[PDB]
Amino acid sequence: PTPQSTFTGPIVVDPITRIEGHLRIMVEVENGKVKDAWSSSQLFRGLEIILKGRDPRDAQHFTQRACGVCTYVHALASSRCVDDAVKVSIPANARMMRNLVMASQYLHDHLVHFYHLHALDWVDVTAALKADPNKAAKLAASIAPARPGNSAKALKAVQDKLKAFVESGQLGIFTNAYFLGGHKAYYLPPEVNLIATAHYLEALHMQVKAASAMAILGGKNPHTQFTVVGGCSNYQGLTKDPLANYLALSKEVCQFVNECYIPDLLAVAGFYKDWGGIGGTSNYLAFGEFATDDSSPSKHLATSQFPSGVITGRDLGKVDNVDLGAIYEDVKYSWYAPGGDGKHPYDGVTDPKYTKLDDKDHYSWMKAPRYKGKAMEVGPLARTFIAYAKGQPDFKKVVDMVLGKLSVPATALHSTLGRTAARGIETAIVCANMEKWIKEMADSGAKDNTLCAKWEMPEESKGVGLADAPRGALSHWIRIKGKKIDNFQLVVPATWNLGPRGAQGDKSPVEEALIGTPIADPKRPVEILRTVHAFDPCIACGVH
Amino acid sequence: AKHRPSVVWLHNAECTGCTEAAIRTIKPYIDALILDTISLDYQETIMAAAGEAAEAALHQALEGKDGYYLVVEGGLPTIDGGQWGMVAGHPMIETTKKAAAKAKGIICIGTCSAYGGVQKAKPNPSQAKGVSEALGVKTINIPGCPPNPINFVGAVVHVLTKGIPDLDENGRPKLFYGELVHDNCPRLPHFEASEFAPSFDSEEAKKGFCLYELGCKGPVTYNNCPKVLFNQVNWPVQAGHPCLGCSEPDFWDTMTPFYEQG
Ligand code: SF4
Ligand code: SF4
Ligand code: FCO
Ligand code: F3S
Ligand SMILES: [O-][O-]
Ligand SMILES: [Fe+2]
Ligand SMILES: [Mg+2]
Ligand SMILES: [Mg+2]
Ligand code: NI
Repeated sequence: PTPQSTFTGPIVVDPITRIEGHLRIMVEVENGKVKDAWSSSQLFRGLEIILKGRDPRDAQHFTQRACGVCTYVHALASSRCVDDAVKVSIPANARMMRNLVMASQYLHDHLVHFYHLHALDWVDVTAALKADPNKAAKLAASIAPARPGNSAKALKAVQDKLKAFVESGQLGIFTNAYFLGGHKAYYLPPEVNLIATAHYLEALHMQVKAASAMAILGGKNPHTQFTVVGGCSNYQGLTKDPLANYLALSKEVCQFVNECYIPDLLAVAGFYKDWGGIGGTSNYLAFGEFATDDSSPSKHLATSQFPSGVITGRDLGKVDNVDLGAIYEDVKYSWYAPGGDGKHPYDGVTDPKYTKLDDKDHYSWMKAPRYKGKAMEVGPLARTFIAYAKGQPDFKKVVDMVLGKLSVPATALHSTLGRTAARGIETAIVCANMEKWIKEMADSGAKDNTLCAKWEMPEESKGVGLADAPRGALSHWIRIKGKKIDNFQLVVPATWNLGPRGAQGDKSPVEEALIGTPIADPKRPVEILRTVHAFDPCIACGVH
Repeated sequence: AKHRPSVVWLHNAECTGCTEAAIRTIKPYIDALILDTISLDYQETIMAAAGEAAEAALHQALEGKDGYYLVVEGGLPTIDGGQWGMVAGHPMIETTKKAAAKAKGIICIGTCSAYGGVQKAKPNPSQAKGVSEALGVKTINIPGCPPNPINFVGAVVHVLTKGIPDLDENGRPKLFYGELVHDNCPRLPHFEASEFAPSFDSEEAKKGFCLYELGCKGPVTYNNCPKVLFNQVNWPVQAGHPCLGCSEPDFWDTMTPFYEQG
């Protein structure tokens, strides 16, 4: 069965590495299982405060620096938010360009997360040295598509590289890894460790290509610079040769997704099938992404090709519409002044007030977003369940492929394994849609290169920008007064998933998901990492 | 087994865009860099160890017999004894001060570590400062939000193989920051002819006219963007958008409003 110690007592993991930003996780363990948890975000910057009084046109440039991992997405949400506030409908070409840059970001972000952030929780890199490269090549032929990168010679070259590195005595990023010397919670055969490690190295190169693709439309990566109120600035991005290069690079990236990412994900999932029984939550939310109509927040919600919705208590038979009026944020268990509970983002308040480390009454810089009083998990798994429940044909097909490959029911996806699988599932789907989306904008751009609409700054208004970023439902909310920012509030996927308890004392999704976590070795609590990383945490996003 | 110079990389008040930028290097790629050239001994974004095991790895590096170079990403939040930014239960300012004391050199990657960056923008609720100000020591600054990996990796390699590069008044290597964005801009002929786009929807904008009237800060920004490009493909002005002046100290406050020159 699943390795589990008899450990009873506290475990603190700070820093949580292989995430963006600064997270401290505290748990109480009893007989080798987590019985209580706290998600404590450890940095505050205060972008909402900084924005007050500024030019609404400036917002997107400040908010994009909420995070450089999910670069672009905040510029997009801010741009959508100001477009809404000034009541401008962006030209079709701008919708297409903005949505393709989001798609390119999914591809880059998800590849890097699986390999460079998450894989080390499941893959013992040093055990790869024990593998026979010939047996590894044979195994690779049996879990993944044929490719020269998986040949015995290629895998041997990787092993030889890793061997020289380890034997140097300078382990670098692998220093003190939880897998050193072996670990009961690490299940993979050496051959699979070697295959995954080879791909990990390949993925470091392939992510450069995914970023290049993104920058053809985005201007640069990280931190794109092509969005403006009313649309986009990048006329060259509508033209033939840039788009052919965009297509070519995207195809290389997608070949890697299909040749390496999904196959490695599925192999990991098969070996760690027990993780389908760990780390589940019950409620899911998405604002949707990849809309055919982004003229308004209402139209975004309704026409998102990755649909919006709300699932409650795992009931896939009842996907509700998103009520943007029902979102609010509590600060009862957060490092903010008293009086700030129950605030809809249009009425948001950001009044920082620190107490002390591990104050169980105030233990995080994140606010606690709630939906009609319920915590909501956001991100690939939420999108995946919502799309699946709605019978979105691409999600139905791919989810069923995964379920049939692993021989597990869809209910097994309410887990850390499912959360991890969903991320791959949607990456395959974005990939399958790239060519169609590119052709649509190429044809549209060739006929008429309108890219930015005229608009007028109102004296007083409000607006909201929605996006489903790689990590989930993102919203930016502005109040304009005297043509300046009177209030600007970010409610971010990380805030939904990793914030602290709400005003009712109710655990956030990551805190709930951590309950029941087995701990095989309290000294090296990789299981905590497996679940936390599966949520793809971004603390700079979460706190801003 | 040739010894590789130890590099300790700290993350303070940052967005991780500078880490992301660094791994876009292609000369060499990041794997070749950390396998062959440096020993990257602490790096929160990608390191295997977490929690106490990670903290121990940091202290091991800091105590390494051969010494180490320090890379700092992010500004330092100093309000309330530095407690608004913490790692492992220690204020970021405390850990950075400790790491810097014995560093062979300090490279600040990004405008945040160099100059204070986005969190230092008015009204600076965390009382964030740049590293040089917070520590009272000279730093090699690789600013931009984020900097080009060409500039960061080139600096690191220069430092390990040649010495400290010549720096300008703001601590930036002249190799990469010696020229104005504007002096190398393909739209310069339009600027000279007073051919400016009045809006992003205008025919002037479609025709690639100069973006100065739309707030371009190229004329006052030191960086190599139009010469080297980003991601081997593009840069902001090529994508039709004005330069924000993101490699300039305190640009959040000196270069705003971004879409004006006022
Ligand atoms: S300089 Fe810019 S990209 Fe780098 S950490 Fe600071 S905000 Fe992020
Ligand atoms: S677009 Fe900017 S950098 Fe280029 S010529 Fe005009 S002002 Fe100078
Ligand atoms: N994806 C992403 Fe970043 C987070 N959490 C945002 O928005
Ligand atoms: S905004 Fe920054 S990246 Fe270059 S073009 Fe201007 S200095
Ligand atoms: O990363 O958000
Ligand atoms: Fe917020
Ligand atoms: Mg819009
Ligand atoms: Mg060790
Ligand atoms: Ni982020």
